Amino acid sequence: MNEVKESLRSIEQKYKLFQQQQFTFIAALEHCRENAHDKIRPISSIEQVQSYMEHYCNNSTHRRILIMFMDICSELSKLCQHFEALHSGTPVTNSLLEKCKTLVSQSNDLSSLRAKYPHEVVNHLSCDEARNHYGGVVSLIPIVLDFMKEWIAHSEKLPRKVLQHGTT
Amino acid sequence: MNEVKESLRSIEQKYKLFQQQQFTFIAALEHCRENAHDKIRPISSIEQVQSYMEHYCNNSTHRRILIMFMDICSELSKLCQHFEALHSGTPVTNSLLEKCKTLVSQSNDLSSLRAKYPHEVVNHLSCDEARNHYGGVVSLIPIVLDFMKEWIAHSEKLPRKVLQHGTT
Amino acid sequence: MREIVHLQAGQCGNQIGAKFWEVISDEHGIDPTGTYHGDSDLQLERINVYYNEATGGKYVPRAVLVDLEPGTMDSVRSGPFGQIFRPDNFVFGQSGAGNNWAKGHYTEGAELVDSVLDVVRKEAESCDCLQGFQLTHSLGGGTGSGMGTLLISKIREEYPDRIMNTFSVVPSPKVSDTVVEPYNATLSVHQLVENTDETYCIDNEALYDICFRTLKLTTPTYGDLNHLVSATMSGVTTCLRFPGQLNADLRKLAVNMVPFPRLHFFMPGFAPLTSRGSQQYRALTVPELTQQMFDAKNMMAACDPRHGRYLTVAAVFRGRMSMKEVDEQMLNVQNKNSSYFVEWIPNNVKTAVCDIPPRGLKMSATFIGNSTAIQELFKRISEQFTAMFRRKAFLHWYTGEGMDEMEFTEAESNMNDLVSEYQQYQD
Amino acid sequence: MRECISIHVGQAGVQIGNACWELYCLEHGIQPDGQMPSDKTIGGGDDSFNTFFSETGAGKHVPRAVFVDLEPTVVDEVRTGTYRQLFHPEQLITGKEDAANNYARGHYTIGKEIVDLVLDRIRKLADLCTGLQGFLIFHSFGGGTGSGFASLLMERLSVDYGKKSKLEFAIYPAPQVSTAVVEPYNSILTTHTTLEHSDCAFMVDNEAIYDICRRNLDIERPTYTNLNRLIGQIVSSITASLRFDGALNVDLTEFQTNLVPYPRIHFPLATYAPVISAEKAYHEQLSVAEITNACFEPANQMVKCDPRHGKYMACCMLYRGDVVPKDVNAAIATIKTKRTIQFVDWCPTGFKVGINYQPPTVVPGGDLAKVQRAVCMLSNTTAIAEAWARLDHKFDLMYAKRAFVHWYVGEGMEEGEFSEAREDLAALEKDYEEVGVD
Amino acid sequence: MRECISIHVGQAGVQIGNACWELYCLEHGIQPDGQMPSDKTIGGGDDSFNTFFSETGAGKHVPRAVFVDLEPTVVDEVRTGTYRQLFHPEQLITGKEDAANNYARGHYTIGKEIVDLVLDRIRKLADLCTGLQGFLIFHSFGGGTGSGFASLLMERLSVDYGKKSKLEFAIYPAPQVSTAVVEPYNSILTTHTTLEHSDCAFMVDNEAIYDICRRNLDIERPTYTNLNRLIGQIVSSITASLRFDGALNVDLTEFQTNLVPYPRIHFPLATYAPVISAEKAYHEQLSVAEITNACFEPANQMVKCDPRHGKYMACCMLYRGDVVPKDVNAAIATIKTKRTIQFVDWCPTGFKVGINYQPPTVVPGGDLAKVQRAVCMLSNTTAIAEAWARLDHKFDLMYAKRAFVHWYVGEGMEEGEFSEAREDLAALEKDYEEVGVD
Ligand SMILES: Nc1nc2c(ncn2[C@@H]2O[C@H](COP(=O)(O)OP(=O)(O)OP(=O)(O)O)[C@@H](O)[C@H]2O)c(=O)[nH]1
Ligand SMILES: Nc1nc2c(ncn2[C@@H]2O[C@H](COP(=O)(O)OP(=O)(O)OP(=O)(O)O)[C@@H](O)[C@H]2O)c(=O)[nH]1
Ligand SMILES: Nc1nc2c(ncn2[C@@H]2O[C@H](COP(=O)(O)OP(=O)(O)OP(=O)(O)O)[C@@H](O)[C@H]2O)c(=O)[nH]1
Repeated sequence: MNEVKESLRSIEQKYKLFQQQQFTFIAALEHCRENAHDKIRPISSIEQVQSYMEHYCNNSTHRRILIMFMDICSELSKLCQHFEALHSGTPVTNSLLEKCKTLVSQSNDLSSLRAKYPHEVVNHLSCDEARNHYGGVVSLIPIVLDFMKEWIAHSEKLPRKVLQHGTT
Repeated sequence: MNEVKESLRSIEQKYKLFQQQQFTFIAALEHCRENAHDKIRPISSIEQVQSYMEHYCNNSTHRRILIMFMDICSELSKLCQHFEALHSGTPVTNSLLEKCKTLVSQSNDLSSLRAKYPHEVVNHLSCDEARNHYGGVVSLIPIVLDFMKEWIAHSEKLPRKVLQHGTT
Repeated sequence: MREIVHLQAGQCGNQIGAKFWEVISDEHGIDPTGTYHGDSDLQLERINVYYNEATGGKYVPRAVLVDLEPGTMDSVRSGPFGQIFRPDNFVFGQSGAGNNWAKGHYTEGAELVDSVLDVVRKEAESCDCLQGFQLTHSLGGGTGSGMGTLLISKIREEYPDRIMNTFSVVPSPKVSDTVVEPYNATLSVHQLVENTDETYCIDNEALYDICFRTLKLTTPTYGDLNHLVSATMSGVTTCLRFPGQLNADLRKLAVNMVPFPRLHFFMPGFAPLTSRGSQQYRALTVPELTQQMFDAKNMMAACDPRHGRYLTVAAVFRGRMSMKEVDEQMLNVQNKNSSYFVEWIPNNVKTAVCDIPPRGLKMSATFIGNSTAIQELFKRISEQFTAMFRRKAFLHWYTGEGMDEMEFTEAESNMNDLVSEYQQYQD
Repeated sequence: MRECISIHVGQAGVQIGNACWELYCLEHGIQPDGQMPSDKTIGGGDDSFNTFFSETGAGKHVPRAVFVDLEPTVVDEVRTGTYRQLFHPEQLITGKEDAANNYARGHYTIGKEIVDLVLDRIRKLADLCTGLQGFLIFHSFGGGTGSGFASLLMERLSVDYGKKSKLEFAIYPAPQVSTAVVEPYNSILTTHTTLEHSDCAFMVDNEAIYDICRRNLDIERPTYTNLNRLIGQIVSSITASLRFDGALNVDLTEFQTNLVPYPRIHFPLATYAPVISAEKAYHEQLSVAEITNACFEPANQMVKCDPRHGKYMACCMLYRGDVVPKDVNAAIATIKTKRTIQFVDWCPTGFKVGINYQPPTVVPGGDLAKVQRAVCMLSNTTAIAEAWARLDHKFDLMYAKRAFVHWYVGEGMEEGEFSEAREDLAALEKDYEEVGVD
Repeated sequence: MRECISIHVGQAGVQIGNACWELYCLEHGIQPDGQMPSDKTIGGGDDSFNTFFSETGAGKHVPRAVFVDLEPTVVDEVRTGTYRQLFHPEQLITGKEDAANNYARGHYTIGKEIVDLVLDRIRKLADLCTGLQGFLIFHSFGGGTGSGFASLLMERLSVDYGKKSKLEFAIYPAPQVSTAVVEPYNSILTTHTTLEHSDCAFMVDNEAIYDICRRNLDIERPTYTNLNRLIGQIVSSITASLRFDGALNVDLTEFQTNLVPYPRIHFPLATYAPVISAEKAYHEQLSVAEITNACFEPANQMVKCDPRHGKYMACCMLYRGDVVPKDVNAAIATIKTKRTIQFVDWCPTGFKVGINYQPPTVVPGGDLAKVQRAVCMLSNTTAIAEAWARLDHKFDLMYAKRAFVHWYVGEGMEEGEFSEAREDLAALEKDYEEVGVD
């Protein structure tokens, strides 16, 4: 029943590999943006990422470092399907469930959702492109991550009443 | 599920070609028009184009450019029956269902349906022949295109509730 | 930006460059096919000092590989990393030198020099600014010595503002296989002395003894000994490649090393050498690191300087370390043997630390020493040369190519000059 | 108004500048974005920052410093750092090559083509600044690249503007430790070139810094993090009087005028008394008598010179936190009664005190203590000449053997400057001894 | 009222005029159809457009500019572009033959049969025009086909209408980059034929435009898109005085009268201060003092002439945005106090000031900044003589060997023209130095 965080630790270790790979990610992303020509937009939809990757990707990294991003956003949906059924849930766990369900989306409003300390992503981020664009795109992963670890944070305090809500 | 969008992508690559050969289609359509004498009319009905094909078409290109427009029209015509079944759909999806079903009409009114940015076709349209004629006839394809695309946009948003509405 | 392009020459260079480049590639985590696997931002950023990039994430090496016999390059290409090396950099003659210094210095060089210069200047135009070139060869190589002398003569004026780093393995003092290796090496060093700046001296007896010492595994390959030496030279390279407050540039090091121009022959030093059970039988701490690095046998280049004294020493440290340990180690060695240093300069100690661990081991180091131990070496070479020049052995080939004993006379006059030079300075 | 501008030359100075500016933004509560919370502090750049940061209507502070560095490595590290959005992009001046620790190479070969743009930075700061009381520069004598560039830049700014204050701060050449031997050369070169244009030179040494770190902070494995933090608290102490007011304010002008009896000699040493570990100050108490005993303790010094062999000229004590005049003057009276301290008979007064009520501030994740009362003791004495004695005893033999000189002559210099450097030094000692002669 | 006719000659100038009016439609919100949205603007045709566009009751705006090109290629591609419906059909003069960079070819062989048509165009523009103050000519000095046709047409408009102004703007020959060596020949021909008729001449050079682009616009792969963007922003700023109002409006006529001290020499130089990337724009502050220091920075100007080699005679600053004359005059007073900048003794003052309150406008798909205060700098100085010096020492040895002559002598010319032009430029240089000497 605990395996969600077992997967989550590998996911966050990938996120730290991305912490190494973050300036590189945007370094490729900007060359992709120049070739895709849509510079007037806050990057929230991964459709810009697909438009970036289908073409002008003649250098090894150009495919992998983009495709694992879609891979992890699919993996998080795979985890969330587990949360979807389990038990019905206390109201707080419910709210986490529904908000994460909404925020798991392709072209959503995850554009300028900057967060609180430490969330060093925007701190490490450079300049105006990162302060007018590059908002929710860099912080949405840990946002979902912490708001889903509070979901298990109440699971150990789920009483006998909540142990059987949607499992039965 | 996304097979129809896969087919579209090819359709709009052929539309990119339409950008390359659009004015030549217009010139050949003129060569049709002088011998057709239906000159006091903005073109809206493809019955006019069927009345174009059968004669004064003894030079290859005349048929070659002309015919494939009806081929893609029948292509989207085939595409609509698959949409007809799926599920009942989210209200916006249902409204797009009625829109797409309504617009398919051979002797229709699609003559002056001008569209917004960028829609460069009227921009490239030269003179008053297009300021009194040649309106929706040159971009009704993007009109179904963009709105059927924002139809499938809610497919990634579809909940478990909307997964099963008409499929059974 | 600022980069390095490498010259691989001689039949030792054949295997050595291959091993060195594959060591670098594995250190940076690229597949044998050539598509890098994203793991290290620092190395991805800093690759531009060694590799250019080709369509496909293909960080193509800027190394120029030269020899005469096609079989060696065929074997290298069939090797696990022949693909990383380009047909552009595969330049060669279609004959054999006989490992004759005179032939490889005048006869076939006369036809290959144009193309090798073409390749190196192709790369030079391709890039912006070099620190210079480093060379892998041997003075113990009949073809390496001659062709390397030719190319250094070609280039030391062509780029008079760069680093002429050289790596050369001295033939075994107990056995040199060929009998004319003393002649070849004497001529080679005669040309090298006025041209080069840096020369790393290597010997193979020491490699075998290290194998018997800590490898202890009976039967490794010459390729594995190349693995070790390539690890050493890679360690000395990484300084520029990686962050951490240490002044990295080879000129930074050299200007800090060489008291007077004629010092071009240098003794490396290396860090943890570990045996079968010593991985779990070793307490990995900076003080015992220091002890091992300045062991009496950890040296690997020529021989024990125990006869002589210490001129200059530099220690670089790869991993997560702090300043105080290396400082106190310097103090402790200074106090341990102040006598074994040379009075003309105290504090022969130079320090540099990179904060990046190696792959496989956490904290390690490298060392470079300039000491008074090469004297007995070239005294050897002087003695064999005097002996073989006494009766003029094996000289008809050289005469037929068109040389004369006069050359050897001034070359060995120069060697005696260096003899008296070292003896005066450290005596 | 009340503003000074900081230069930081050398990759040795870049990390210390980064750390100090980090500290500053911490106590100012500067969010790493560059913008304040709902509370209003921004305007035409007039608040507690207008001395150090510059936060115009855009709402983002502009630190009044420029980091010049010869190599891309650490400058691009900070160009990737956290507060880089705060940092001005091309106020982080970077070069492509090295000075190779070579004084002339760093002063002549490539300086000429960087000094112009850095002067442009200086003047484009000057136009906006008004008060411009002077400059604060993080460098070293033994600049492996910073030293020669610093010498040329100092000469240029001295000749262009000779009315403000020049404040040089350096590590000293470690007396019995040397990571490189080009330093004995470049140090004396910088000294003899700077003595006639530099205004106020202050000095530190890492060996005694670490000695403190395990004496009272008791840290067995400290780092540069702590090194930079402590030099940062030193400079914060010297800049507190500008940050705020106290009972009585003072300024760099007074610092020079009082601290300098006679010209040339402008090489005092700072000390910070309440250097102590958090647990120690947690279970002990602080006050004027003990902090004065500490600042007069002969070993808390970070320079390997002995006061008991030297002879004192100047002492300035800057108190930050809560004090009263009564007990502090009692302490200083006890001092001037005490016979161990041997000032010159020349000065009846040799004391200058400066008061701020605001206590020193701490850093999260730090290792220092809860200081409510601190004092910086900036003192000058004859004890310093031993360092130059040791350095000339080192250099005479290097010069006679003329080791390493092939490189300098090859890059294109000569011998007369290396001579006149040593006669300038000998002048320095002949001016140090007769003044200590009462 | 206020309006002018623009000329656009040269395939060098066709796309720049295209881009200029592409910009122009933005600020007025002119749709690519030719009609503004449902807000009432169509009627008698008198609003901000009435000077440049002509939107009658037919509702379609009509620019008062002439595009002339001698090759069908680019004019047909724009005649296949997106605004051709805006463009009047045959004001896009398309040519069936080329001038081969040959000034005499484009001045004798081809001009005659098209000068009549362009005259008819300009007269059927002048009838509808009422104020018609002058003409804004966009061309190129090394005109591959913009040289000879432009020369002939300027001669004809001069002879027919010598009462109104003529505004010449062209790319100066690249001082050290050569795309053609017939370029100097045709350039000197044009210069000496223009000196007596050209009213207000202004020159551009692409090298320093590129230098600015990677200096402060921070682009490593810019293009003509950006080039023409900059120049179009320049000309929009200079037309702003006619477009809108501010504190004061000054016209090309006064630009002439003041900016010209003495006849012949009417060759000043423009500059834009707030050329800067949007990132620096967002995280920096803009105001009069720094923008003026920038505008007097010697390398912010596209021409490769050294002002500290020269001496200033004229300067004109235009302020687009919201400012106060308080700081305006304060800055200019600082300027007059400054000792580096050396105006000539003859002119006590050197400024002409212009104000309009409306801040500049950005473009969709634009690389420029979010600028609020802008200044155009129209300055004239002695140093420019260096450009013609460089051209003439290019000229002399070419002339000595008489290269390419067979071309021109066969197509129908002789030596007397080039003979004249040499002492013509000699007269130019000698009066340059004569006015330089006081
Ligand atoms: N590649 C390689 N070189 C070796 C090996 N063992 C010893 N060597 C020595 O490395 C030296 C340098 O090689 P080269 O510079 O290519 O020698 P060369 O000019 O071709 O002359 P030779 O000594 O005849 O090979 C050789 O002279 C050998 O003595 C080995 O196992 N592999
Ligand atoms: N100021 C300062 N000095 C340091 C620091 N860390 C070590 N040092 C000492 O300061 C000296 C730095 O001098 P250099 O190496 O010549 O530095 P540089 O001239 O700026 O250029 P590089 O040689 O490339 O580093 C070293 O010898 C150290 O002894 C530090 O963080 N700041
Ligand atoms: N004004 C302007 N000049 C340009 C442009 N692009 C390049 N140039 C420069 O302007 C010059 C063009 O002049 P010409 O070649 O004589 O053009 P032309 O006289 O109209 O006739 P052609 O010979 O057909 O080109 C070139 O040498 C370029 O260096 C541009 O977009 N606008």
